[PDB]
Amino acid sequence: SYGFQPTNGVGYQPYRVVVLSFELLHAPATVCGPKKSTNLVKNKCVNFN
Amino acid sequence: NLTTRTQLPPAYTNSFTRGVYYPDKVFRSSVLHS
Ligand SMILES: *[C@@H]1O[C@H](CO)[C@@H](O)[C@H](O)[C@H]1NC(C)=O
Repeated sequence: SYGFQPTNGVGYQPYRVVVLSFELLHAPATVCGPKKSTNLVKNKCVNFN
Repeated sequence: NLTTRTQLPPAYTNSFTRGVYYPDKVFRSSVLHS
């Protein structure tokens, strides 16, 4: 058990940790960043994302 | 309960060229990949 007391020092205080794990270069992605979506063009040298 | 359905020693079979899966989800055409 953990004795998390308000009088304890920083070393013995509660600390909440969230570890986010994601894998790139994989199957079709589902969770994506908040970016827009420009229309699609063809037969024209263009940058793509 | 349902123990001892029957009594027989297991047999063995040649798997041949079986059990090969796709290593990754990347399309590859007309290539040899190690
Ligand atoms: C045989 O009977 C029960 C019936 O519910 C079964 O689920 C269970 O696997 C067996 N019980 C034993 C082996 O004690």
